[PDB]
Amino acid sequence: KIYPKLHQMDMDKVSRVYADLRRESISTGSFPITVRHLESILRIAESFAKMRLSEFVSSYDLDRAIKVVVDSFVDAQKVSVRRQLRRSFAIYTLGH
Amino acid sequence: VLPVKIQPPLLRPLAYRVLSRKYGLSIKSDGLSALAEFVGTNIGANWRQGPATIKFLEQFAAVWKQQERGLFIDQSGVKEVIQEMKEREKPESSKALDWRDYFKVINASQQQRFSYNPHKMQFIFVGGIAGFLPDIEDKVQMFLTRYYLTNDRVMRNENFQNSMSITPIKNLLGRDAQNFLLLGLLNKNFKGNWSLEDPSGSVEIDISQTIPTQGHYYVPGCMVLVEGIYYSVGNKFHVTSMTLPPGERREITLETIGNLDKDLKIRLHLLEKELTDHKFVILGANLFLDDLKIMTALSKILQKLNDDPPTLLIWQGSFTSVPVFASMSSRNISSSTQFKNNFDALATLLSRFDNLTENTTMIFIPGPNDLWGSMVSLGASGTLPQDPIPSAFTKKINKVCKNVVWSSNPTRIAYLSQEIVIFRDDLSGRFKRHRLEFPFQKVQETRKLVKTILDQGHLSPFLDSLRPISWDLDHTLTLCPIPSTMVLCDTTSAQFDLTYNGCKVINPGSFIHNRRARYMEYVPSSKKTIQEEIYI
Amino acid sequence: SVLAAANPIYGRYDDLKSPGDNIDFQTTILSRFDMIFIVKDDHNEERDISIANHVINIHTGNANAMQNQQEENGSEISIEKMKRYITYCRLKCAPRLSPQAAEKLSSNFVTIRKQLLINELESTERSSIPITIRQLEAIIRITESLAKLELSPIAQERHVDEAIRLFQASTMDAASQDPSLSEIRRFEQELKRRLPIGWSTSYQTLRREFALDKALYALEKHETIQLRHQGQNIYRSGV
Amino acid sequence: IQNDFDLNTSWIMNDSEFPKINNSGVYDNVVLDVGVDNLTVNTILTSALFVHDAFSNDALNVLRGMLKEWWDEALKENSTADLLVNSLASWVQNPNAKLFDGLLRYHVHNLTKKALLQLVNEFSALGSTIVYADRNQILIKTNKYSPENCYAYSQYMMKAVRTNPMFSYLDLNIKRYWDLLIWMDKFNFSGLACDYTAVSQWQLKKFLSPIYQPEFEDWMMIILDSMLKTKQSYLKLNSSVENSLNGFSHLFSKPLMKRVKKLFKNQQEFILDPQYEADYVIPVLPGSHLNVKNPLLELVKSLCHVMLLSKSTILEIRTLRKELLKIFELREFAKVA
Repeated sequence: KIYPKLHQMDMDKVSRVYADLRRESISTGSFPITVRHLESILRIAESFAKMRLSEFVSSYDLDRAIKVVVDSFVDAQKVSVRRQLRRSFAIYTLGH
Repeated sequence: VLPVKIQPPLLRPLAYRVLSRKYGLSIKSDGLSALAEFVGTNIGANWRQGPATIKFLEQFAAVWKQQERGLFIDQSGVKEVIQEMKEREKPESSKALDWRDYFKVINASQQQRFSYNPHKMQFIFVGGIAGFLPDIEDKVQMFLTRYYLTNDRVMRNENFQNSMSITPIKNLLGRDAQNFLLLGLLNKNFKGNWSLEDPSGSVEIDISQTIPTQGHYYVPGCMVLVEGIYYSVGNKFHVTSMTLPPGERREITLETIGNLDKDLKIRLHLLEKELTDHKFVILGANLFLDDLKIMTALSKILQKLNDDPPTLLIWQGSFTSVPVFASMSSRNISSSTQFKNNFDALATLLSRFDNLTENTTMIFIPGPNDLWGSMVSLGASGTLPQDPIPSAFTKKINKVCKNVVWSSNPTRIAYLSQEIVIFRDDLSGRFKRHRLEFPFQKVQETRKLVKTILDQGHLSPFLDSLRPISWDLDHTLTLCPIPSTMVLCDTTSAQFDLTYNGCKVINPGSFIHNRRARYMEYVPSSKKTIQEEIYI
Repeated sequence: SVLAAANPIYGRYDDLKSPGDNIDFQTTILSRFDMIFIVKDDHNEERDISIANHVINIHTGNANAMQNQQEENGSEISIEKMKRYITYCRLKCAPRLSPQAAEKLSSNFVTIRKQLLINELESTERSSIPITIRQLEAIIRITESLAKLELSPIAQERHVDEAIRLFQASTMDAASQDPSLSEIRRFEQELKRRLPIGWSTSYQTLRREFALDKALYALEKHETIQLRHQGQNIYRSGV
Repeated sequence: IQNDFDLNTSWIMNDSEFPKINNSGVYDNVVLDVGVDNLTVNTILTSALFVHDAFSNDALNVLRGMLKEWWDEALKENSTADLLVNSLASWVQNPNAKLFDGLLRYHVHNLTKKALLQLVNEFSALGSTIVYADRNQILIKTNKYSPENCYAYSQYMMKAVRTNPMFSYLDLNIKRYWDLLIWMDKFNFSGLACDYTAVSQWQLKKFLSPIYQPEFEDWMMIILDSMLKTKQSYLKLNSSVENSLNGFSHLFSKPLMKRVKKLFKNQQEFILDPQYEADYVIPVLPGSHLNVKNPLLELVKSLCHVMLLSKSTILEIRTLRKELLKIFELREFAKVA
């Protein structure tokens, strides 16, 4: 009975996150970052909006999805580059 | 002839009755008002203007061929054309035809874009601060258009005269030892061996044991007609005889292009006979104003011309002794302002002659050491379609005279039905330097130069790495119509006057050969030239 | 017509491995296909931003407006209209090549096979992507389809040029993928020591010094040299 | 052959752009404003220590020998010798010279480029990163935190540079000492200069509306003072991933946010009303290429950028920028922001 919509959002933040994810995937990484991982952010944001029974995806529900995706990407990297990757991606998870 | 003012409302019925019903022309309110003004001025009581309107509409339909006659430009144009046809018949005007309305000079930046549709068509193509910057596709097609023009010339001349066909270079691949006749652009491969470039591809050529036509200059970038046997063992074309494409007469090109109206042709033909006594004076090359001796000699030349001023006084390039460039100095070296001082000094020696500088168009042609072109090239042969001398340096010279034109280096003259092309360039030196040797007097060399230029059909048949050319302004160098008169100015070639394939080629040479200020005189009516050497 | 989508072994293309190792299809099956596209993930930031901004617009309802506006503008065709047009073209026009078109097709097939032969000779191993007479018929069919969509009864040289471009962009691109070594190392060392870091040398001179000289292209990849004057000048870019 | 166009000759003629190494950030360490001199002369002198694009080696050797002679002469008392060394440095690139050669000038330019690159590498090996190098001056980030421990280290660095034969004739003098430096470009920098003088040369200020130019100038001084206070506190406590500056924004974050809110309300009141358009006007400068719709937003963008210059405090300044942009109801990653 819930189908949240992505009307209010900052597509620039998601685009920047996806570009950074791909750039760090090609160099010093092995997790494949395709467009599927761009759509995963939107799908996870919609699931988070479903949890609050909301009919519109809020900014918090998008920042949380971005944090989930970047965390899953970072934690699967080798321990040598994990600190650098976390430092690089910290600017998107500001607030938590 | 009685003046009267007639309002558009009363003229509107009859006006439409003829313009719209008889022929189908829509008249706007402003155009109707302008036509009413014209009728009221050139006739009174506005009753017997029916023939005037009929002539207007028939001329409009014969030439303009559109609707909405009331544009303030169509009406004015048709009225003017009626004026000249009435004048040649010998109202608004009953005077004699003036050549000034039929004399014009075309700059390299104001010609018509003519790109040839590869199958059979010569199309017409015709925006801001950087609106003059050519596009990349212009550079891509710069040589393709030239090849297509040369290929059309060959398909018109060679087969009807000599009947081997032209096989595109891409067709030589599977063939093992057959004989082919290729039309390609001679050039040097990046691997360092000669080759021919064609729109379909390229092939390396074995130039050993080749018999070339001795009456031509062969240089990289010129399009040649090689003949030989292809070999697939090493993918080489063993050329046997290679020659430049045959030239074409101008009249032949005119019927193919089909560009003139009949009345304009008749008027131009009439003033050709009427204007028998017109003299064109072509000055020498390298008018080094910085030199005091040349300055004094120019004074005597101008004094001699002052007695009988000619129609056009053409000034050749390199007006200053040293190339102009940004000079770091605190003196009056100031290569910019020193050019201004030289032109001001020219104004003093030129304004002194009242009889001269009057009823005499003064065309100036830039050279290798002129402003805005010598800044980067430092006096070398840089970009070919040179922009005219900047107007910032011509204040006094233009103020002194009343008809002075600053034109491009490859400029065009439209004095009559004939076209005159002026070109200042050291073609002989480059041709001799870059002519390739075959492992297998002076008049002969001049004939070789003229034949090479005309057979190539291009002002500079050179590679882009030897004479950079503005990509869009390449038609200004193509001799597609082969103009009747060409001023092939030069400084490294002996003065000559030769005719070839219906084209008259004249080279005034250097201004000072040994001790004389040589200059040339041209009479368009008699098509006869004469040099006037004056001792220093 | 068979439109088949596949996946090279190891998922990614893995261009480090040989082109024949990525593709597990036999030569026989690969020869049937007229165009064999090998797409790759560029990982280009400027393109990634564009793709992301397009996909987000797809998700946030903007597609249902933008596509409709484009279709009503006349720059697109609805499915129900393109289907009818395709049926009409297939049942109305069957173009046949003009002789000038046939000459171009033959002279291009010869070039393509020569390129494949030299690549095979250099690699000393049969190319995984084959070029055969069936591919000449493939170019013929592409030309005829290009003419067919315009309902032109005869296929001019425009269609031949575009069909050749399509084949070069798909099958020649698939076949041109590349992974002696001592010669390459010697050439790199000698040109690094001889040719200075900031100057340039012409390529005929390097030929005199001496082959295919793929080392220069490899160095161009590493951005240590740069061919600038239409390939006639080799300039050490600064590495 | 010199009178006709040649692609290689044309390229070597119209190519004089000098590479610049510029690193932007906040450098709490002491950085020295080293000003190089006699690079071209030293370069031709030490250049001793197939290619169609290169000048003749023998002519260059002749030039080197002659320059060596004049050099040694001027070293001993020789007036004309030094006059001529400086003049040669200046003539090589003079077309009016009666022996000027484009190939020679290009060769000298490449030698100078490579000598400067080698000097940068030498300074890096000595233990000091480079933040600027433009053939006339070089700025080195000495790792010595304490401004007192600067003179001996600097003199050791200059002597070590002079030890190398390649830079023996290269004379270097330190012009200024920066205790603190906020470096963006040559024309956009600020900091403490010698540790007591302070300079605010920000060309970004010229592109703000005249009402907000004093605001930017004042807030730059505030930011610099806060950075200085934080560095002093860190040094007192103790005596890049993380440097002395880690909470300098906390000193002025709240006053800045309140001031921005007040300025936004004032703008909303007076943005459209006349008699105030003389203040809310974007200046026209030769480099102007940006259309500005919210001059206050441009001011806060400039302040947030100069604060984001520091690598260590990226996160705490991004949070401040997000809070500032919340006032304009702008997203943190918006294109306009």
